Amino acid sequence: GLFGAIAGFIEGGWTGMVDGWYGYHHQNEQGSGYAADLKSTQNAIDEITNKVNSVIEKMNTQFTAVGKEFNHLEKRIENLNKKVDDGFLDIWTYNAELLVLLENERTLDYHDSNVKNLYEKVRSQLKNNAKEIGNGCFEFYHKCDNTCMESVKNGTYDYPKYSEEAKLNREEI
Amino acid sequence: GLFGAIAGFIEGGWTGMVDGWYGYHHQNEQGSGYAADLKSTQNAIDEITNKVNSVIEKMNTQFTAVGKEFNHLEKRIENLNKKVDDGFLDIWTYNAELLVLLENERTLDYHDSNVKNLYEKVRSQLKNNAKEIGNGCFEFYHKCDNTCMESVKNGTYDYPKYSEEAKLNREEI
Amino acid sequence: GLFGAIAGFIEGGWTGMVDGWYGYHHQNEQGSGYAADLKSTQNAIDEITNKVNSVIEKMNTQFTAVGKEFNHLEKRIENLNKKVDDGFLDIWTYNAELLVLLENERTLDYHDSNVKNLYEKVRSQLKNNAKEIGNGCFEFYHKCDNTCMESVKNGTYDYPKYSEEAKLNREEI
Amino acid sequence: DIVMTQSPDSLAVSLGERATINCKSSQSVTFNYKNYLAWYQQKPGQPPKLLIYWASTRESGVPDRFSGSGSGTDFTLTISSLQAEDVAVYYCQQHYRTPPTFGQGTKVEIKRTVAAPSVLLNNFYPQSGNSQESVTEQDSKDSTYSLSST
Amino acid sequence: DCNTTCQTPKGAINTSLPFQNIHPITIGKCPKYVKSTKLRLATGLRNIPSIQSR
Amino acid sequence: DTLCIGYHANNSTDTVDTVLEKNVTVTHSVNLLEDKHNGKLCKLRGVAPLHLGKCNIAGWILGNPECESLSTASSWSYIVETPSSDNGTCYPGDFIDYEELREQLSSVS
Amino acid sequence: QVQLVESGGGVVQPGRSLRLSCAASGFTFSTYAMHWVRQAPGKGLEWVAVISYDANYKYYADSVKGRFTISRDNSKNTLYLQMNSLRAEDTAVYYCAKDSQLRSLLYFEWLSQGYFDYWGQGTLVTVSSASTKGPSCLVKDYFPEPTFPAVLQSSGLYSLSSVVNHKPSNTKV
Amino acid sequence: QVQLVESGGGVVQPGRSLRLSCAASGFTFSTYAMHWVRQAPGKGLEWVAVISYDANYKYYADSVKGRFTISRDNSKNTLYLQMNSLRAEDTAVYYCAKDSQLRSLLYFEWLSQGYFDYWGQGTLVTVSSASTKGPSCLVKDYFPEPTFPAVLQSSGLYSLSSVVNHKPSNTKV
Amino acid sequence: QVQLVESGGGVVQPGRSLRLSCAASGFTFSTYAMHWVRQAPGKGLEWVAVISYDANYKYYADSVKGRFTISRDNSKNTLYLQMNSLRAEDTAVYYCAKDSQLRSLLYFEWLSQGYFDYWGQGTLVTVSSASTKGPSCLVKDYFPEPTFPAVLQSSGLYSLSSVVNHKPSNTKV
Ligand SMILES: *[C@@H]1O[C@H](CO)[C@@H](O[C@@H]2O[C@H](CO)[C@@H](O)[C@H](O)[C@H]2NC(C)=O)[C@H](O)[C@H]1NC(C)=O
Ligand SMILES: *C1O[C@H](CO)[C@@H](O)[C@H](O)[C@H]1NC(C)=O
Repeated sequence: GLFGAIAGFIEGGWTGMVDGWYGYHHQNEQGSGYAADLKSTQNAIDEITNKVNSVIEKMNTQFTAVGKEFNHLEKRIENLNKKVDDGFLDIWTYNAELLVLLENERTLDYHDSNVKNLYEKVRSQLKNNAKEIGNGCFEFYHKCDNTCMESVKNGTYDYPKYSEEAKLNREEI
Repeated sequence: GLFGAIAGFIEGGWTGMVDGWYGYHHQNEQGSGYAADLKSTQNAIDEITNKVNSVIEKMNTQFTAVGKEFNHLEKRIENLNKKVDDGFLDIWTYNAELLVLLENERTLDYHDSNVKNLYEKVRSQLKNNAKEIGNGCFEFYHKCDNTCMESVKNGTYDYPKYSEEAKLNREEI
Repeated sequence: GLFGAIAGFIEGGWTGMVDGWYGYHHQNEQGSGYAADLKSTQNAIDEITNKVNSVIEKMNTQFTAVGKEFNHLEKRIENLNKKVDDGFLDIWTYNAELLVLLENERTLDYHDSNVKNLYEKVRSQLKNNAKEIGNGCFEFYHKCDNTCMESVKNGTYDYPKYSEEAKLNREEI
Repeated sequence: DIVMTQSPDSLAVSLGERATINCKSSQSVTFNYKNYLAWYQQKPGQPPKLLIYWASTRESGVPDRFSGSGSGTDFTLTISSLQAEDVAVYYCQQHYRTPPTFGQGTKVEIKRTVAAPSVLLNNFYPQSGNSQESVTEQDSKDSTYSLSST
Repeated sequence: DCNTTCQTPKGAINTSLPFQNIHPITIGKCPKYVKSTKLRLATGLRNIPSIQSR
Repeated sequence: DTLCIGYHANNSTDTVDTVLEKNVTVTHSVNLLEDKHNGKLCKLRGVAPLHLGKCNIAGWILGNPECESLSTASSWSYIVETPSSDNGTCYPGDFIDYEELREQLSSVS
Repeated sequence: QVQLVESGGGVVQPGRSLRLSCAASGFTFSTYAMHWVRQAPGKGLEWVAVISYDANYKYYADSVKGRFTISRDNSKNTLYLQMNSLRAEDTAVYYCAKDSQLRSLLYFEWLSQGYFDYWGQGTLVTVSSASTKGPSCLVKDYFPEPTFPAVLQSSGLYSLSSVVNHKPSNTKV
Repeated sequence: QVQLVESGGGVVQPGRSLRLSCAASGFTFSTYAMHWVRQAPGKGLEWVAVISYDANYKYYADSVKGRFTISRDNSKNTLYLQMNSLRAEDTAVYYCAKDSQLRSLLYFEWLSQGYFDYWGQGTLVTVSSASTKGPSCLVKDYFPEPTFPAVLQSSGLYSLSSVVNHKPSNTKV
Repeated sequence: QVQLVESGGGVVQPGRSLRLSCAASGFTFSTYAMHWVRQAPGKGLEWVAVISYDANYKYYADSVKGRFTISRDNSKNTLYLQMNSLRAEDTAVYYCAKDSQLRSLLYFEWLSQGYFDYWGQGTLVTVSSASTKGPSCLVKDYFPEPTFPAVLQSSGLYSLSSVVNHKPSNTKV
């Protein structure tokens, strides 16, 4: 079906990229392939493990023994006790819910924010050498063997090098 | 007056664009006009309607009958009951406030985040064909009738086509 | 050590830029120098001062006198009173913690979001005139005295002007 | 204004046969995996009851014979264990945009074998501007029509 | 013969999680009682193997 | 010649609710909510509860003929009585401050 | 459970006015959009108007824009249609209906509605300059409705067969 | 309500030192920035120093940088100015003043202050090598102040008309 | 405090199977990853397998992939290793160990582990076709172990010096 254009440029996921969360894919004169950015993947796993633990471990816990007995003649108290309980129920239920809700919100943005940072890092290297074409795919104006490629992903991309060649293909038919 | 440069590139709003939240405007050889991105507008409305409902419906509600009578001789209890109430007041007031505060925060970023996604989608299509000039306005290096225009907004923009022409205007006086 | 590539493009801070939070640095034919974006710095200070005050002042405060005496024979009550207290402790502790946690989260993104907005504003001015090279540094394809420079930071940068010159250096050795 | 056209206008099925009612639409009424499209069932003389919503979802308490299909621009209600307490007009309705529009409807005649009328023309199946005709609906047993024509 | 940290009239529960909907009456060092039915906390990405029939 | 940046998908069908969207399917998650219990009355601390079976606390403590065989431990951490524990004060009358006594024999070492 | 009753239907001379009511039972009226639907005698179903839950959004079919005013009173749990300057084209049976969507934000004329979950038994409105005459075994020349389905002749009265007791004009044949 | 009292003013030989106090009443002292302002006899108003609420930020007028030390004690609700090596140019009346802004973060020397909502009755400080002599009907050659506004002659003493009882040097004419 | 006991070690014919247990005490077992480590007699330390706290992630050393199945039971606070089709290369002493990291998310085969904070006293597993014969002052031709460190001869039995009482085969010299 149709979809707002405000929806993340990279439309689909990759059952293909099994090794990690974020990562790349290449089509060059040597074959296809996927690749997981381990260092970023570990990073995010470290952070999320922390949010999970925070949400869990930050919660205090006194030894409590809820529960009280009264008789047919201490009903006012019993109702005071009732509301202290219902009172706490309505509180925790509400915070337990909005907490997971809002934290689930932020966590799926983290991830979004995270790939968009990867795609940024790349479009910043491959200045003119490449065409940005959508769903976060760059096409090359120049051959790009498994050096060039393990290189763009190494953060170590040579721009002058392949620039000369690419200069001419931003011309031809 | 003056203003931090960290403030959203698109400075003003459009009383002009009445049909929706986010949208476009065009000046070409045929007239002016505004246009609302309905699909994105519906999307955001769907999401926000949900946040509104979440904040509201997630709140539990036992049948309670706050209120207790005591006599001149059960004043300790009456004060216990007093603090259970004041206790709950101070809690809800605080969460009712920070909730709306922080949720209002995030909601106006959502919207910001949302147009910036629209402007991204566009600057990614009109690669060289256009000059990015501020307040989120692109100028064309080539004629752009109501086809070209309903097209950039259709996500379906032809880059090779108008490229040849534009190539020369990134040259002339 | 190593680090995920999802980590902010601008790696380090500047003990050098003492005047404010966000800002610039220049190397040109006249000397080095740092410069603080005061208007943005004041802006953010205004906002953060507000979050700080919100978190503090939004908190209600009834005159309360916690504390109750009972005797060897009103122990059920004393335990009701005990749990009302422990109850409130576990609540505030949890919210006091997740509040600072999540608010600390958002505040360091604000700042991140804020410089990235500065770097955006700039890469949008210096279109072709400059090379984007990482850690948020642009190099010039043309001389850039203290006019040109106080100018890119004034939001008032002349693109046609220095463009002609730069056109040729995106050519030479 | 999106336009919900549907084929065919009437349809005949012998108490037990299938029953597939098509439903095209001016344009796609599918947004974020959801299919903004319901079917409503109006028994001659009654308010319409909701039947299937979100393209394919039995409501309230609706008999299993009923089955909804489709995406984007073309849909299809499907009756199956065609009982006869279920002869009525079928409306597809889009609600992806306001104004929400409807189909013109499909009437549902329990196909039997031809049975010439009785002269008033009692029970069949299936002078210029002086006359005017007044047929009927099929009785809950006959499967034929007591028409009229002044 | 088992040990617990949190007893309830219905049975024992674990305490390695913050919330719990087994029972309001509790003895021990217990999870907070909530009237919620799920409290799934996303850790990973949005699963989008297909953009089909969207 | 192409390079794409993308992300993970898997066969997981765990959903999760965002403040903006209900039932969002994720590759990963963690329930925060103990929804399941073990149906036994376990040793609270290292120490067991004190079970009374047929007699309620009143019977047990006074010495109701029926509550006789009750292996009273040198200690316990909570008291379990049945909904059937009706065997209390056999001879009629009022047990005074009976509930203060219960919430005071409730745990002893 | 859910119950919706319409009223105030009947026969009016063209150009004149009418006000339909619809009492609701069995659900929280003050949190749903509400619609009016009509069905010309023998023709299809025409959506006519929607009023948002808070009542600050009213939207109408092109064909009643200007002349119909939809409204509500959550206090009484009823919905109104106030028709003005009625044409005969307006003759129809009027169904009061419920939107499926809780708290839909109808910020815009075109956004989507839920579906129509519950309907009214419907009340018919006949617009006609004909006067409410008698039933005048054959039964001819009455008005309005109420054995075959009649056939509104040109005169402006209804007629049929049957092989008599009129409600409007009290009679008995 | 609000009350601010200054003290410790008087006459000192140039090069020497002075410590002004200012007790505050009527508001929460420990949450506001505080300023010292001065006014040369007959001249304008000179801002002199600001100390932030927590007291880890002190900022001074160029013209007292080095020699004045502003400070506070929230425990006693008082504000101090400790002037050192006083010039005559320092002779002035010293107004203790309150910043309007709650909890202002004075992270930077230049950021903005609130306004000056409440002022002290002010205490005058005379720097002069002249000695505190008698009043010596005309009244000439006294020091310091205290009928016309006197005119500090060159000798270093004050004089005027009136058509006598000196406070400093006890006298009576 | 912390305590870890391993069991179920011993002598098995190659190709056959073995199941090691490890009871844990002194910490919250159900919130830590757990490892099995081994040490060939006289050789180094070989990491062998890790099972995540929830138990939905099990990872193995290349050299046991396929044949070993790690598992747990939080109910009993014990950890198991179930070895299958054992080679002699598998003969070793098996250490049960604790991951330092609370609730580590082992979403991926390669991500990092904590360190190994607490170890088991270790249990030895001898794989050998030799049969459990007697001790047969010199002590030669027994099996298995148990004065010098013996030297597994080629026959498949152990021998040494000392300047007798075998546990397996009950004897007394
Ligand atoms: C989220 O998904 C679940 C389905 O797994 C929906 O909850 C159940 O839906 C089915 C079909 O109506 C019912 O049989 C269950 O009884 C529902 N659970 C209950 C009792 O609420 C749920 O409706 C979905 N949410 C949305 C808005 O799509
Ligand atoms: C819990 O029970 C086990 C098994 O009976 C026992 O070994 C252990 O000592 C008990 N734990 C505590 C907390 O004493």
